[PDB]
Amino acid sequence: YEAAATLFYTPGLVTKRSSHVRDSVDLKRIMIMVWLAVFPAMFWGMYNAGGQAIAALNHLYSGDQLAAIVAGNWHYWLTEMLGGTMSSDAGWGSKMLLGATYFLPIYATVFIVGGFWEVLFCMVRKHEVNEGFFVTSILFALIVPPTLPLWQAALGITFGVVVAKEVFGGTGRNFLNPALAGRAFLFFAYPAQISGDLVWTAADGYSGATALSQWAQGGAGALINNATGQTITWMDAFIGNIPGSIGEVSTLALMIGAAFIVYMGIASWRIIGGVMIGMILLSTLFNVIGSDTNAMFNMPWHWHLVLGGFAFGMFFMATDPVSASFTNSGKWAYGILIGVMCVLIRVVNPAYPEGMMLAILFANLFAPLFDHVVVERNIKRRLARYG
Amino acid sequence: MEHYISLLVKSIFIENMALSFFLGMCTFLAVSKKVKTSFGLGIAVIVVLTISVPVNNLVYNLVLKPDALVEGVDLSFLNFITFIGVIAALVQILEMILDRFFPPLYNALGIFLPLITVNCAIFGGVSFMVQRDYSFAESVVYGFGSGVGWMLAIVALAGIREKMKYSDVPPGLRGLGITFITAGLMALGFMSFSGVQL
Amino acid sequence: LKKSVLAPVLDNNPIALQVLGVCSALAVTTKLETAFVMTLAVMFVTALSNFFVSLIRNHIPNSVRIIVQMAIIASLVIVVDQILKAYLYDISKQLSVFVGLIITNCIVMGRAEAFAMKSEPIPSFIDGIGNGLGYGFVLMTVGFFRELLGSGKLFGLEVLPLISNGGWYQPNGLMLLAPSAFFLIGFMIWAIRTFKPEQVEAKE
Amino acid sequence: DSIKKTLFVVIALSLVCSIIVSAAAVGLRDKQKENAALDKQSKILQVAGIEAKGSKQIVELFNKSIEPRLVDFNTGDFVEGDAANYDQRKAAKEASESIKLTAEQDKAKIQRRANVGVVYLVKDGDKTSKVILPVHGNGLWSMMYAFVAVETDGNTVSGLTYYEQGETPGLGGEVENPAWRAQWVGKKLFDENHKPAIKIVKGGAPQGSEHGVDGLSGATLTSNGVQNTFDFWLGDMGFGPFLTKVRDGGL
Amino acid sequence: MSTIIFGVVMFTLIILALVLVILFAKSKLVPTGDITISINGDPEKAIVTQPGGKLLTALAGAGVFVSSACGGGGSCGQCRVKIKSGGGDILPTELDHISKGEAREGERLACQVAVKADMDLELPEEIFGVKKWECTVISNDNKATFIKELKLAIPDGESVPFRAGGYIQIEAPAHHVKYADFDVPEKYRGDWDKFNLFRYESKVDEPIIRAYSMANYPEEFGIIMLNVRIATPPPNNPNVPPGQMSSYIWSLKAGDKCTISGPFGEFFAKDTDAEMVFIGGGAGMAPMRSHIFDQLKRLKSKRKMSYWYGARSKREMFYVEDFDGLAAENDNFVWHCALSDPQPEDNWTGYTGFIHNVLYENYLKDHEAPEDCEYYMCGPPMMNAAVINMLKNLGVEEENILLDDFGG
Amino acid sequence: MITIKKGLDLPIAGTPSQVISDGKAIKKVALLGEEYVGMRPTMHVRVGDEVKKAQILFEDKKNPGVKFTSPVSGKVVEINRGAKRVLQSVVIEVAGDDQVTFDKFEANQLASLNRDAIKTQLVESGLWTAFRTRPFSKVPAIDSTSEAIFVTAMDTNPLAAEPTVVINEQSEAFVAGLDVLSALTTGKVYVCKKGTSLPRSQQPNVEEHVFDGPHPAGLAGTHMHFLYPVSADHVAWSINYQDVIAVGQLFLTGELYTQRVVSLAGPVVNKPRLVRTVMGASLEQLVDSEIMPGEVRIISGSVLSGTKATGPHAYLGRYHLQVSVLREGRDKELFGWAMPGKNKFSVTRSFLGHLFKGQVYNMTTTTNGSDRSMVPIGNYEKVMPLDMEPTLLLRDLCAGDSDSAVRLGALELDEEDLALCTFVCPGKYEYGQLLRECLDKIEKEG
Ligand SMILES: Cc1cc2nc3c(=O)[nH]c(=O)nc-3n(C[C@H](O)[C@H](O)[C@H](O)COP(=O)(O)OP(=O)(O)OC[C@H]3O[C@@H](n4cnc5c(N)ncnc54)[C@H](O)[C@@H]3O)c2cc1C
Ligand SMILES: CCCCCCCCCCCCO[C@@H]1O[C@H](CO)[C@@H](O[C@H]2O[C@H](CO)[C@@H](O)[C@H](O)[C@H]2O)[C@H](O)[C@H]1O
Ligand SMILES: Cc1cc2nc3c(=O)[nH]c(=O)nc-3n(C[C@H](O)[C@H](O)[C@H](O)CO)c2cc1C
Ligand code: FES
Ligand code: FES
Ligand SMILES: [Ca+2]
Repeated sequence: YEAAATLFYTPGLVTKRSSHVRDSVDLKRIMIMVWLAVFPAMFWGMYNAGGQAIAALNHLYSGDQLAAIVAGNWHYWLTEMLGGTMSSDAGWGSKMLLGATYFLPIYATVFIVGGFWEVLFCMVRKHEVNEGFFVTSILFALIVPPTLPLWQAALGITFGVVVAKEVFGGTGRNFLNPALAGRAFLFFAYPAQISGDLVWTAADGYSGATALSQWAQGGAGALINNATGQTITWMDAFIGNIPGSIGEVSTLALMIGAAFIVYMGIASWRIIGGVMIGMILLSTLFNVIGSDTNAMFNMPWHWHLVLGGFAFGMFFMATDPVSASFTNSGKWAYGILIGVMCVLIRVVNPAYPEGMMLAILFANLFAPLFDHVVVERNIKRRLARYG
Repeated sequence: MEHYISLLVKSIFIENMALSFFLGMCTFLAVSKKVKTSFGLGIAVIVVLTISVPVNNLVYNLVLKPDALVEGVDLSFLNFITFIGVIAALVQILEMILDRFFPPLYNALGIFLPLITVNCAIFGGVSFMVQRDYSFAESVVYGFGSGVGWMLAIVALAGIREKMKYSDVPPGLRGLGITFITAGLMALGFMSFSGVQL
Repeated sequence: LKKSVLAPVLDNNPIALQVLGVCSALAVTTKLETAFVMTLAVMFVTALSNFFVSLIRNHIPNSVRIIVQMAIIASLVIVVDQILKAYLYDISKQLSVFVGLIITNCIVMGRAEAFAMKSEPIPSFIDGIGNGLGYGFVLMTVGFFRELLGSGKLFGLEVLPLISNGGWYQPNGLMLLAPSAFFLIGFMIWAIRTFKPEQVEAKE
Repeated sequence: DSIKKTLFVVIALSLVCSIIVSAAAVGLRDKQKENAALDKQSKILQVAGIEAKGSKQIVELFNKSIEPRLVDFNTGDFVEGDAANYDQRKAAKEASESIKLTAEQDKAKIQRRANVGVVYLVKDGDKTSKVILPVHGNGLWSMMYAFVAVETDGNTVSGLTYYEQGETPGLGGEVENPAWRAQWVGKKLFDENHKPAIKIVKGGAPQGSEHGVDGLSGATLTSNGVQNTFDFWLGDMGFGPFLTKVRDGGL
Repeated sequence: MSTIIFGVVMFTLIILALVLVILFAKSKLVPTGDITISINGDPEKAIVTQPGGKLLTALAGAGVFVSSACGGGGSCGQCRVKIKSGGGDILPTELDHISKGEAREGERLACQVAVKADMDLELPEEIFGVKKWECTVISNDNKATFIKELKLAIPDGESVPFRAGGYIQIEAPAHHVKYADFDVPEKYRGDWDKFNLFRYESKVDEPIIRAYSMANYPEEFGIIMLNVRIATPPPNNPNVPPGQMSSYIWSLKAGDKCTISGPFGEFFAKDTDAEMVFIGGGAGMAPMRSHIFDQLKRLKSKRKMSYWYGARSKREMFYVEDFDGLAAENDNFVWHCALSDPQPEDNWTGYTGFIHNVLYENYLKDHEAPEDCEYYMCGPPMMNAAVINMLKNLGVEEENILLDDFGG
Repeated sequence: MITIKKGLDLPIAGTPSQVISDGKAIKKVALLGEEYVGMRPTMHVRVGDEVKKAQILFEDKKNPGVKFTSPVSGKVVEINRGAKRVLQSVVIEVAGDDQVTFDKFEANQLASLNRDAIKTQLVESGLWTAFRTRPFSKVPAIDSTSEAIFVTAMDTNPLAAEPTVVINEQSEAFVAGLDVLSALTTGKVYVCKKGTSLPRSQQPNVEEHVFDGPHPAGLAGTHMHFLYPVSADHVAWSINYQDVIAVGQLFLTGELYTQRVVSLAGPVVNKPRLVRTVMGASLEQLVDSEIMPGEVRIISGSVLSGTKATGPHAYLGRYHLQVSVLREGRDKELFGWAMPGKNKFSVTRSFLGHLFKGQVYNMTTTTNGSDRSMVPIGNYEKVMPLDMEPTLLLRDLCAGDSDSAVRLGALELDEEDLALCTFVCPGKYEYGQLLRECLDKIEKEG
């Protein structure tokens, strides 16, 4: 219990040397502020998962077929037992229940396994357990589909934490994104539970495409919700009434949560603006050249923003301080490369419906080169005695 | 111009000589501690590959192609020895030309030339060329692009390894193990261009 | 005697310590059959090349030494290739480029330069055999792990029944891809340098 | 005068090594050719339904039961040539004996079609009971090659097999699954109006349908490739006129 | 059979074309002119040799040999060459031994510099007179339990000019050795037989080279004096090959001769009015005796001096009468000893215990300024480390501590 | 006018009132042996031996000729030595008024003096130790000459004094010191000041430059960066304004000037103000009956870069012109890291304290948080006006890398220049110590 008592209490220490007064900020407050910022997205994601599942279930089955389906899945009969209802007229509470029955087991598994690995490493190397794993665990739990198996979540958090982060030294001593590295482990290794048509609506027997997969097949006319029967307007993808990953769907809630940590100085408005610039430039160029066979060549810049996991990655995952560039001039190039590669993998890569994590991994590989270019340009000034 | 740009971009990004094809991983993983040395070695590799691939294309199409010399003869079993001989001889002659005629460029990039006298990347480039039956211009462009991709990859690895002066690596993983894991993560990142059929 | 044979397996390993030899190790370890054939070919070629360079170690002209050594190595590799395409046609189709890349493999040339030029014939055959033994230790371990966890088979024989043919196992996809070999060799180096701390590299 | 020594040594070494190399490479040439051919022979035997094992039995049964022939894709009439040695891929590559396809004709993204194709007439006795048509089209990660066995009537299918697919082992490489391949036995290529009618149904095919087979699950981008392969090769630029001649009579 | 002939002809002709183009590019694109190396820039003698080769090899061919233990490869790093113009690039293999200072003085390591062009370097003036000698063994009596004193006599009665603390390279041909050859007096043959060291044996079949430090100040003439320790195999791993050169020097008796080469060294005292403290033990008594005797008899110095020795028992210490005479003739000199495990027979009335503890407790503890003195140190590694740590804790600078490491 | 835009003006309670009032009587002085960089002393005094004013107390081994002289006359009562016999202080009971006197000149001929004569007089009197050299912040050799001397006529430290208040008291001594410095320097003299008016020297050699902005600007490092960039080849000296007044009084009267005007201020000082004192005065005797009851920390210098004055180091430094007293905080808080900070200062905007402008904070000596690895959210760039990449240089200092830090600009920095980067670090690093480590290694590998 004393090990957790390090979290509840301040350390109660004094300074030893030159700077006798210290700033009020620490790493704990930064990590908990980034952890609290994704709560609106988490809650709307649970709500949307429940609502999409209920809609798809009521579209397929009716009457006596519904009962045999809700008595077959523990999510459904546990909602019915706790108090909700799986009928077509369920309120906002019966949908958040069904979304929590999907999200909370994944979050629990991810947290437990990642914390086990982190405590193991910190014990073996005689350190203190660190925050900043809260962020990794919540982001990994929020960037996966609702129908992911728990053993795959365990394997993925193990890979993301041990290999990408803990092997290199811990928090602040790695060069890559742990959450995206774990998610990339599960996408290339077991790629049928994280792709296709049957993994994004947690309904039993429902096959339905997303929206960056309906756009690639037939354009903006092909954006129709089969479960309900109506078109996916722009305000649907912006607000978030679209199927997809758990906590990515609501661009409005992501903006509401990211404006705070951008105001506070924790996230980088330079990287965010760079991502936006790269996306707008490349999407406008594609719209200018245009194509006949490829329907993604005409997706505007404001459709790229609300579809897929672009906003989530731009706000919370592309602003990682350790993986990004350490120079103000390099952060712009980092963001521009992220946006450019995202749009490129979206449009001209046929096998992946999006590339918002492959882009970030590429930019993680190439950020130290931008820092090197800028610092080598800075050294030439100092040799000329003007800096 | 539409067909030669495609080959350049493909050889640079879609099929990277180092991270996609795994050619030259010994010097890649050994000589990549400093961005300076990695840049020099990448430039040397670019030059040698660009000079080597088209000459082997000429020799193949002139002598070693089936039925090229006389009708009914096939000398394709001399491919390996002819390629390795041409590569080694070109590397040595380039070393001597740089050492005598141009001392500055020799002190710049010739220092790395004894390493890539017989490297797997250049032999694999020539082998892929004889497999894909490129013309002379296609061979020039493919060699240039492959060298540029190899240089980009090794410079990125050197930049990462220089950023990792702040890390705290376990003792058993210090050096070679962590370099292997780093190159693995770099390949995981470079897997972005998998589906692009350019 | 025997210790000169078995030193490269653990004490001075090619892929683990003398970085020479990573290219084919990253590639031909998807299947244990190809890993075994590559092991045998590398052992044979290294041993024979060391033997011949030792036989003619005195009369090699220093000016064109590389040409005179590459002649022998490339002739041995060419003969090996022409024998593989006749009697093992399936393995060569999966080994296509790395059969010819044995010439530029670094083990074969490093053992010919550092050892064969300054040693007798009989010890040079033994040096080649030992370095091939270490090479094959690495290849076989990585290939066992990759083919077991990535396809559920060992040497083509079903072990863990895949879910596609009425089984309980769902194979990994990374064990058939690029990064997995890097991670496996890195963790193998970690395990090796845990038991033998004399190989641990210095902080500087 | 040190040049004499290096010249003599290099010449002796080159003579020995080159004699060995040229004696080895030329001796095993026919063995290599046989080993190359037997793979395709065994694949065709498997597609045709004949059971064989071992090189000797494979060769014997192939020379017994299978008779390759050439066909002109334009008119569907047999052409004279050595079908056992025809190389259709190099033929399609070469510009003299291949035609280029326009983007509206190139349904399967092959971009080049050879003039003369090869077909393997299965026969027991003098009568021919089957025909094996090689078809191919682009998938998502590579070009996929096939062997479709069409019966004598020219409509029914007796089996399919992809020997060269190269797609992800568990999403779209399920074209090599025995269940999916057995789904093909009994389907009818053409409808009553002599038009292509093979359909890859996304979501599973109606139980007992004659024209439709199930798609791959998680792979609609390599089920599209299969459907386009069959649409093109059963069309006017493929085995259309040949299958028409087969249906009319005189196989 | 037709293809075999074409294969043979084409292989031969391709190999000929490649070899001949390499020879043509090598003959024309390499000058291969003769270079003249200015041994010393101003003296007119110079070495004319083909450009191919190495600097140390050309110097050894011309007779000038540096005190290197490498023979190629830069193992230890004793060689020091100062070039003004020559080998331009400073190699990373020597950058380990050279700091930022000599990089501005222009020095390099000899094994790393390759002769490719005319160079002019400034060898140290003292290197000219390093003439090697071969001298007869006079006496080889055992002066300690594991240490034996060796003496050789120079022809012409010219004791080679060398400062106190230098060392010679002594080298020998192949030989077969057993511990039944040399004489061992009973006092130490006691423990010798107690641990039956005669079970050991060795056989060297190649020439060998080792270095040893002289125990005679310059004024003593005609004789070369040194103390050599036997390299008895460590009890941890006994079956290993025993000390080859040590066992050979031990097997040596009167009448035979060996080669003594080079009056060079590095462990020479600095000359100020700073108090000296000589900390030596084990086999390292020889350079300490050299230093003390030089400073006392040759220079007639009056600076306050001290000598602290270490030994396991009384039978191991020596030159006692000489040091008593020195301390009696000069009052400024005062020396002490310390025994780890003294014996009952000796009736010891002296300090006992580790020498660092003894020195610190007795002498420097009450000292008004322990950092003013300068300390000379030579002996076993444990003694070295212990006294180094004691002096550092006391606060003595690293500048004052001149350390000589036997085999390190 | 050079305007510094990136910096931080710490709001801390207890700003002094710029009125000079006499100080409490001091009976002990000292020379702190551990503030002189790279010094190893040779003592010329014994405990219980009477001394004079400007009498040598010890000398340098690494810098032959530099003499450290006594501030006042009396008796040496303590020579404190810490761990490894390192010198801590030489305490002198104040008694008598005897002194060593030197040659005195007129106001006219101060500029026409000999450089070597000025050098020897300063060395003998002990004022040579008022100079420091960038790089390495060491006392200049008695043989070397510099082409740029930086006089610091401004003070922007937290709770610092007003240089104009002092210089308006002895304009004559300031002008005399500036003339002496213009006679001593080979190239030039740079008097760095704020917009307010100061006395001016009539020499074409002395140039006045005006700086403006928050406080990285009062430090001589910013002045050197913006007016005369230093490196291994170009070395510049730095002296403050009170030491220039001392130099002027020395060359005008013939007797060392040891009086100082320091600012005693802090959150726990009952009445902050400027108080007169003597060089090296005892802080515990200076600040008794003047602090609030409880547990406090007495600092010699500012809160950014000072010395904790406890025991043997409880005396005024040679380069410190203020005393700072503030309470020590050691309370463990329930969720104090998660409380919205109405009374918490940060350069980040994650607390509510930034919403209230013009607020002052009663700051304790607590380190808010615990030691953790560096996560660069961008706080170092907000407080570094120099032309460097802060995060990369600080990581090069952390990683123990000397060559890269020197390439990135370590040779321009002092421990005072990284005090704000230490201040605003989330990982609670201390970069002055790492900078001194790298600079020591660079001094050695020379
Ligand atoms: C500058 C200098 C000055 C010196 N001055 C003196 C001097 O004045 N007096 C003096 O007595 N010595 C002196 N020495 C030491 C001496 O020259 C040698 O260090 C050594 O004692 C004799 O050389 P050697 O041929 O026996 O070495 P080696 O034969 O290489 O070493 C002999 C010892 O090493 C052990 N050994 C070697 N290899 C192994 C192994 N693999 N495993 C286990 N044990 C092993 C042997 O068991 C034996 O005990 C000096 C050394 C140097 C460098
Ligand atoms: C708040 C963050 C920053 C905001 C920044 C705003 C920058 C906006 C950049 C505008 C660039 C051009 O603006 C964009 O032009 C493209 C192509 O020209 C238009 O595109 C339109 O025409 C093209 C061409 O027929 C069609 O393929 C496309 O489907 C259609 O939308 C977009 O509708 C418009 O959004
Ligand atoms: C704005 C901000 C964004 C972060 N984003 C991520 C992320 O996307 N994935 C992750 O694993 N950790 C993230 N972290 C936590 C931390 O940066 C991460 O552990 C570092 O990459 C070092 O491991 C973030 C931290 C902050 C302050
Ligand atoms: S295999 Fe050794 S370098 Fe490519
Ligand atoms: S001894 Fe190794 S270099 Fe001279
Ligand atoms: Ca292709």
